[PDB]
Amino acid sequence: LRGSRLGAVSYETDRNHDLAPRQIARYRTDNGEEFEVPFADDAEIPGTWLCRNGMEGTLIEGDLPEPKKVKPPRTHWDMLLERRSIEELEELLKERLELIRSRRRG
Amino acid sequence: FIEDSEAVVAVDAVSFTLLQDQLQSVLDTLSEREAGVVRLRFGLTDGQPRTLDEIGQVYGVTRERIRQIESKTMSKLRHPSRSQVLRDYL
Amino acid sequence: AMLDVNFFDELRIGLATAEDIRQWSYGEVKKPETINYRTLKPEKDGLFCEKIFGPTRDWECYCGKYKRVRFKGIICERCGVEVTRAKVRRERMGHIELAAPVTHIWYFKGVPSRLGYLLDLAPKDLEKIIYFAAYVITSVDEEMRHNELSTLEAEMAVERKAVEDQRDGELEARAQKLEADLAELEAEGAKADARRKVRDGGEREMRQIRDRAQRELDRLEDIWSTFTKLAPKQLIVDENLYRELVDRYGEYFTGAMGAESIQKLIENFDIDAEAESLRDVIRNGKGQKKLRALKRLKVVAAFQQSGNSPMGMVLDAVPVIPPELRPMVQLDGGRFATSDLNDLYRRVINRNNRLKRLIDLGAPEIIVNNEKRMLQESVDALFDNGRRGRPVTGPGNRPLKSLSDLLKGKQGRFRQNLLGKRVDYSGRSVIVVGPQLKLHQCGLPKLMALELFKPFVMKRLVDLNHAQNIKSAKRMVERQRPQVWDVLEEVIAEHPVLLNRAPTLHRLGIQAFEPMLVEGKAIQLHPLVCEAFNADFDGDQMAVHLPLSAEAQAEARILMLSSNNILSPASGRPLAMPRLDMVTGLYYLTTEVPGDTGEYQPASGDHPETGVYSSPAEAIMAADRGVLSVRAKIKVRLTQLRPPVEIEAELFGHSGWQPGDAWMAETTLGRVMFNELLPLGYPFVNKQMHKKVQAAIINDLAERYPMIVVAQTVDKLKDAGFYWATRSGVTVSMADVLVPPRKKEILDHYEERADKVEKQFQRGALNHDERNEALVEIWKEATDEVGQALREHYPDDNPIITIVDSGATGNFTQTRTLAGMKGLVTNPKGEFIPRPVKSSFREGLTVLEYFINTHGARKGLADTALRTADSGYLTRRLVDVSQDVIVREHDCQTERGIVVELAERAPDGTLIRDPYIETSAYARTLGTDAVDEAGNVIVERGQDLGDPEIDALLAAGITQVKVRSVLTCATSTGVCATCYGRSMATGKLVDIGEAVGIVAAQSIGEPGTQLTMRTDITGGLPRVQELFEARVPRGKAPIADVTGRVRLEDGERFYKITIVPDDGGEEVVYDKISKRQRLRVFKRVLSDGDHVEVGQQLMEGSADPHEVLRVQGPREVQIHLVREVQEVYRAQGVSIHDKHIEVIVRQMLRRVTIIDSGSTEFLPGSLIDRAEFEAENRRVVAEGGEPAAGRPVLMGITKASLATDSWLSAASFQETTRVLTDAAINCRSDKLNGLKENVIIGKLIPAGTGINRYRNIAVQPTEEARAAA
DNA sequence: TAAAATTTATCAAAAAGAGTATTGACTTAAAGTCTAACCTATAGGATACTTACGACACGGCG
DNA sequence: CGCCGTGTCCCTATAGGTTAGACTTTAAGTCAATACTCTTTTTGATAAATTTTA
Ligand SMILES: [Mg+2]
Ligand SMILES: [Zn+2]
Ligand SMILES: [Zn+2]
Repeated sequence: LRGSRLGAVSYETDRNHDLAPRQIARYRTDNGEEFEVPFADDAEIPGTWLCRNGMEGTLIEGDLPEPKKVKPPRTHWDMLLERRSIEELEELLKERLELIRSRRRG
Repeated sequence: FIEDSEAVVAVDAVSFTLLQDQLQSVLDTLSEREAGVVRLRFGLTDGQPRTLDEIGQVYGVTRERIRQIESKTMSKLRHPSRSQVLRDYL
Repeated sequence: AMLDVNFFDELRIGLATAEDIRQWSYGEVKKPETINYRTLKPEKDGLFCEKIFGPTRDWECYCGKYKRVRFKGIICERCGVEVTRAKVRRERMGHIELAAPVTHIWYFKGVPSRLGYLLDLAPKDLEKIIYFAAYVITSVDEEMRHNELSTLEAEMAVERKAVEDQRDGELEARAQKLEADLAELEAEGAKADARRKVRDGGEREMRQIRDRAQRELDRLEDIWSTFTKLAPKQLIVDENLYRELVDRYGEYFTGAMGAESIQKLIENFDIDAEAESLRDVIRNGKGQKKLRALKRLKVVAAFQQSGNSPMGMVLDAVPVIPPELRPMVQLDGGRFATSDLNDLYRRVINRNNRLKRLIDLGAPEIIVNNEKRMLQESVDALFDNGRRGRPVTGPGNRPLKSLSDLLKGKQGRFRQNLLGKRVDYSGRSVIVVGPQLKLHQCGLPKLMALELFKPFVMKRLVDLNHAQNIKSAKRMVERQRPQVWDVLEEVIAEHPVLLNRAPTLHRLGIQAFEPMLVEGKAIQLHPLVCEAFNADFDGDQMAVHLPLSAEAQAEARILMLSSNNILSPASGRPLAMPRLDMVTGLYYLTTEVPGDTGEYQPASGDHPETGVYSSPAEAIMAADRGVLSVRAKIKVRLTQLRPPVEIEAELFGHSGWQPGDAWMAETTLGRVMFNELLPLGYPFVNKQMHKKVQAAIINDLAERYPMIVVAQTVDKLKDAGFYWATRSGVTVSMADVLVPPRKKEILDHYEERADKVEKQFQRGALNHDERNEALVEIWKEATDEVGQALREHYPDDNPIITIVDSGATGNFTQTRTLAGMKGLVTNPKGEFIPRPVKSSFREGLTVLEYFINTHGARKGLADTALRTADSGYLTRRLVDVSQDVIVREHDCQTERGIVVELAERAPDGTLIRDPYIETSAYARTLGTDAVDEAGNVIVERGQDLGDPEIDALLAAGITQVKVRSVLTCATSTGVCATCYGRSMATGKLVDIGEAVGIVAAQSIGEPGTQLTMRTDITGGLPRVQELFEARVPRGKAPIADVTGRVRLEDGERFYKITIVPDDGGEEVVYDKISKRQRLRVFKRVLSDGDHVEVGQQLMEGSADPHEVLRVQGPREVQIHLVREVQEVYRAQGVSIHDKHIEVIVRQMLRRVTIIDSGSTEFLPGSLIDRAEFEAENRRVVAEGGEPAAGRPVLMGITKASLATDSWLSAASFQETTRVLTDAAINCRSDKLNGLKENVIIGKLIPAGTGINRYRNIAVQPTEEARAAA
């Protein structure tokens, strides 16, 4: 049988002289390791980047352009709070409170 | 038993190198303006295909003149003298 | 590395730390995604992500912004894929940051458990700790636990007293209920038992209730005893106890469960202190403790000396193999093809993701521990599938292919494609015989030389202006356009083509021929290389390769060209010798017929002699006319042939030079025509060219003349042989197969005896086996008699007997079976059928007789197949053992050496030549000199010792020469040259690059196959195998220990032999020697009171080389092994020179065993190389003197190979897992210096033209010719 | 033995397209963009069900 | 320290994202009229070396 990994091949000389000049950019990770990322000259350098370590790393250059935090994953508290009201959990809390403190005073 | 139908064909790569050489010589037969217009029009110098307006800008003429030089050069290369040499690669 | 060269000089294994892992990886895979389902492009942060692993398309990033070379080395700022070449996906790796630690499966479960020794725990115990089934205490203080104990035994007394308050509450309550039983039993009128059945019920209630109270009190006593005896670094079960212990004693200690706790254990493991304690134990301990310390001492110091900090066993961040090595090929049609490493990696990634999720949620300990267990299980599965449980399987219940199954067994790289490789510029075809080629030339079908040289012919017919460019040339060549052929001859001339056959049993399976374009489609092979290739023409096929580089074609033209490799590597006999048909031709050419046409008779008186001929030209003219037969005796007058030595010394004395001189000779015309083939310098022969005579002639002519003369002479002999084989009239017709007239009388005479034996059996005079034996012997006698009558019946010009007695082919037994009697035919089991067959194949057999013949022949065919299969194994082992015997120095300058028997003495007194001198004395270099009767020196030190000097020695009258050998060469790494003596292939001294170990292994294990068995001593190929394996002989027989007379006694149903010492004090007693054996016969049988040697063999049989080593030193065992193997090979009549067996035996006797450690580094029972042993003793005699006591050991070839230093070859041998893991544990460093480690990594092998004495030679035009230029 | 005649030299003129543009005009290729619309990722659903498919080496025993 | 056995090699509702589909711009392409001067071609139109004729 004849198969090939879906892809392509080029046949051109790998000229090592006449290329597009690069520009190495530093991206500090949360632990602080530095991972070089070569970029072209006329190229908008991003503030953040997924580094070689695999964790998000920000530019060594001072940018700090807002964390851009997302909404939290629905919690167990969220899934409980809808079906039940605060004051309604209040009476149950007092029942357990009196139970345990009756044990305490005993 | 799986032939990789993407591998270097050996003869294809060397043939492409020979084509590069022969085409370079033939284009060098063209005049300076002619060689420049062809190389830029087909991106033989950097891999970037320049178009008529860019070529007329870097030579400081109008794109109609560039297209005319283009047609003239193509017709000249169609001449069997410098054509039959490169026919086989196609 | 990332960038590689051919200067690789050290392959160093060693466990890898996760710190080294997250610095290998060029990214991190986190999603178990292979390729998008709809667009078929790799995913981001998946197992094929181009950002992590590099582009799938040459110089294109993912989103397509940068798509050309001019943008290289840069990273596109939006899709993040570094634009570069698309083979980095072969080499860039990933890693996986695990959420919890995990351990290996190789350094833990593989026997012996390296971790199990390391932390001092048994394997099964650890298999409960690293699969989350037992806690572990990591540290403890307990100082204040001493005082806290007192408080808690007080609280324990309080608790147990409350328990007893409950218990006497039970006593009191049931006592009241029991007096209620009294008051409702005695008061009432119930049955005396019934009224007390409630009594018994209450008392039983108190019995079981005090059982309750007692059992819980024992529980509390147990928990208290446990807290008092709480101690660290141990294995504990009953998680419930652990909970109660923690939540009441949360301070004072830390204890955890699983791979993180063991990480801490290794963290808190000090190899130093443990190692000192282990040294103390092995130094002062004894028995089992000392040995257990030894094995533990090994691995702990191994880690100490490697300084590798065993953390490599707890595998944190796990590295991901590059995508291309685990391809997702799409077979046309959309059917994708995984590699089964995709699936295992996906499993591990899924389980890690789910574990991370569960950890975030905070699932109960059950779920988190189960998922950690499943992570561990899947990591273990990926690094090896089938270990630590049943295999992880998939569709069709086929086990998967873990990384290990790619590097183990027979299908791993280390036992596969790193052995053999398909090669381009190659072809094969069926072969035919060409009796027109010269020895160097060969045929080559045109339709196979136009598709091997296609680049050469392409270039050439571009250079000659037949094509405008290369593409036109390719199309033209592919269409076989008329003028391609004319160029093809030009590109072929003087360009070798290696012609290999399979199996390549020995070194001459590959030879280089200059191709000669011939038509047809069958490779025309020269007929004189059929013996080397073992190539009949029943449809054999051969593979044509093609050397390319200047070095390769020079190699073929100089080293492997057929004309140069005439002689065999084993015994030096020629293999271009004219065989089969050519020998018959030359026989018929040189045989002499008395009473033939045109003889020389001196009869006179009436007419002259009519036998003289003035010249061989006149003789040929008279032969064309029907006067002279070619085989009549005549007197020619020769002027261009050298007379034999006697006639030269007669007619000319000293300096008869032939080209002008004339001399007469009474010979046949055939012999003159034959000696015209041989060169001028060679004397006249004048014999009858039996095959052995031609062997001797070519051997002499190759030992004294250059090689080109040998090749041309052999070619001439071939031509003459065929031309006169056609004329010999050797045909086969049934009128030409004559039966013996006296056969029926012989058969009746032996039939009467068979009848009588059968009658004596029928009357009960002898049992069933004895009559079979008698019939077997009678019919053997009948076979001998029929064969003898047949032999004396035939004439000499009978073609069948002419073919046989020529030595062309076939023994006499086949003639005996063609005409006469077939004889005895074997059982399927091996015995002889007592019938027996009494009809020749000319007379035609009857039905049953043919059936029995079928028994025999079918068993024979199956046995031959299996025997070939086994010969293969022996050759492989011998090559493994002797891969490192390569000639380094010109001269070791040693003086030791073996002695040679060399024509033992006759009883009457002469020098009868020892028959096996050509294998044991020739091609050797003397260390001493030959002097006799205080006379002059005869042969000086260091001479090749060929035939003329052996003749001189036997003429001067000596019998023993002390000659060098590869056994006592004093060079460090391999033999010197003068020890190896003459290279049997060249005829000159061996070179300084030869891989004589491989030549020896091939020459020993090549002539197997044709090695039969016999009718309980093993006597064939298995005997040789057990000799080289150094087994204890199947038929072990006793060997003496000291001289003196023998104490012989025949005990109860078997023997009793003892040796009387002459000073050996204690008598050595051999009691259990069976009655089935026989006593040794020599010179007479072993009689009582006979004086035995130090190592005389008691029983005729064979002895174990270990015992003869221990008794009679290394020399004796070397001689014993050489003699014993050559006894087998002489029995089959195969010529093998002893130096090959000596190379192998020298490889056997390298190491020594340590019985006393001295005080330096050497474990008792361990085996170490002799050179290292002596160097260590030289070092340690200083700095305080103590010797390590060493004893020589004899180990089999297999064991000898097992102790190779290089982990690479060691793993390539077998047991890959164990080799790699131990090499890793010890940070082994191979130096890439063998001829097997350097055939893997592709660099230049250190043998032949690879060593730096030859690979770095400088070639420059000489100043004189350069100036003339 | 010398002209009347049949073919190599030189321009005259036109031109002819090259050496060269321009300009305007028309075109389309694309392409940028707006809108439309159609997969695809994502989550959420209420009686009650509760454990599947021959040799080499170490440990026990004597 | 020897002897042995056995272990192991069905649906809805949200939301995003995707492409497809097509209109009003571009921006790049191709056509055609004139135009200007100029080396060279090309066919034309007169002079001079080789052959006919009396
Ligand atoms: Mg065959
Ligand atoms: Zn990109
Ligand atoms: Zn030596």
